Amino acid sequence: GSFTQQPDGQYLLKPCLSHRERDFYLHIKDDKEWTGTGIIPKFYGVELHEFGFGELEFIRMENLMYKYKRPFVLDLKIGTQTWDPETASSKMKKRLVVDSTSTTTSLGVRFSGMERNIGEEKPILYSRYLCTHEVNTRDSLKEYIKLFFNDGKKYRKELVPYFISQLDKMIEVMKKREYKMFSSSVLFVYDSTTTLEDKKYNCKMIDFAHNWILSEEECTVEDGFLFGLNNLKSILEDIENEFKSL
Ligand SMILES: O=P(O)(O)O[C@H]1[C@H](OP(=O)(O)O)[C@@H](OP(=O)(O)O)[C@H](OP(=O)(O)O)[C@@H](OP(=O)(O)O)[C@H]1OP(=O)(O)O
Ligand SMILES: Nc1ncnc2c1ncn2[C@@H]1O[C@H](COP(=O)(O)OP(=O)(O)OP(=O)(O)O)[C@@H](O)[C@H]1O
Ligand SMILES: [Mg+2]
Ligand SMILES: [Mg+2]
Repeated sequence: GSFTQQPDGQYLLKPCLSHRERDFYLHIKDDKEWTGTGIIPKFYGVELHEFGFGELEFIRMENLMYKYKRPFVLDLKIGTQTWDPETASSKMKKRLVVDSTSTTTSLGVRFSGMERNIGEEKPILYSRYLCTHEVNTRDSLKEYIKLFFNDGKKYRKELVPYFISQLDKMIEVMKKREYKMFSSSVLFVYDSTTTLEDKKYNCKMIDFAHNWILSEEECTVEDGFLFGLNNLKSILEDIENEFKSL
């Protein structure tokens, strides 16, 4: 909500509305395990740009859908809760209900919006709010992720291994227990006009406004992040299995 949410320019220049996202990117900046692994957007740096009477800090990162012709986008919110120690009390009844009535508390992952461009664009939009009704079980989440891989003509089964490979790299780094992340997402994207060789597909962790750096501060509550990644990987592996019957 801090910028118009739509992706054929090179960058995203995201405003720093608090310290957390910028501190996270700065903290992982020299760690090849975060920056050489391709699991978060390429981070260009924190920059000041004129704003108001002075300057506002922004994060400059890559636009993951740069030059995508027919973008497919799926945002999956990770964790067994989406509130954190700083969440405003006026938001908490809703946060608790949405967490318990989606797949968040059970799986540590939930559907959080999709866009499919099947030739008749403007594209088909799938509301993030579907998580508490249409996409409120493991089975239905699996179905909606399959729909992500449906380009309007066929299931892009050949892309699924990439996505699992990305989740593995995420799992490997998130076993280290150095950060807790709340309301962060794994963003799946591809251009349906892509071939495997074009590499116009991507799977990245995003949205670090509620990240806690455990070597610098206390965060007692659990995020269930690794649990969610493992469940999501399990769903993708089931999908690989299911796509062989095609
Ligand atoms: O009031 P909250 O419970 O935090 O609800 C918000 C919020 O919507 P409203 O401002 O309309 O209530 C968001 O926008 P901001 O206020 O943070 O700008 C939005 O974030 P996005 O605009 O980035 O989508 C978001 O949705 P989400 O974080 O799920 O994408 C959503 O939370 P809910 O989706 O749970 O209503
Ligand atoms: N690097 C990126 N490349 C392409 N799309 C992105 C990128 N980062 C985010 N997006 C898209 O923009 C949406 C919003 O991004 P994000 O949630 O990071 O920011 P925000 O909603 O403005 O602020 P907050 O961090 O407070 O939620 C995402 O759901 C995703 O669809
Ligand atoms: Mg937001
Ligand atoms: Mg957010």
